[PDB]
Amino acid sequence: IRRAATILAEQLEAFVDLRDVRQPEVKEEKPEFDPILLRPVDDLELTVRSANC
DNA sequence: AATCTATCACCGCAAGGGATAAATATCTAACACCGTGCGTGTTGACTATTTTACCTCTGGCGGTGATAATGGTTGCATGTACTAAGGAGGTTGT
Repeated sequence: IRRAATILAEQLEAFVDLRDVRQPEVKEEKPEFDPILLRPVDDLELTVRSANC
């Protein structure tokens, strides 16, 4: 039975021990000079399976 | 807006669960080779791409028939409830 009653048993920690959970936003909107960043992987001199994935 | 005692309880702080990431081992996939066969190339003969010419399709549309035929079709607007208007004409009045 326990998993079949868990959305009623594990609904109790819900009211105490009161630390919680969440995710962010992290990027910027792109792009300008100097062209040190304005380059594809072509500029790196690296292998082919890397260049596929 | 500071103070705290005295709530109902979170912290006070022991235990232990899952997790994930390391190492291993398996999987697959990316590739480089090879071989196939197709769409790599010019040339050449074919036959029917197009044009024009000719001989002779399809379909443009104009034209109108005569033994005689010589009183026709057409069905349901609507049945109710109102009442405002015009139409009638005789006459007893203006």
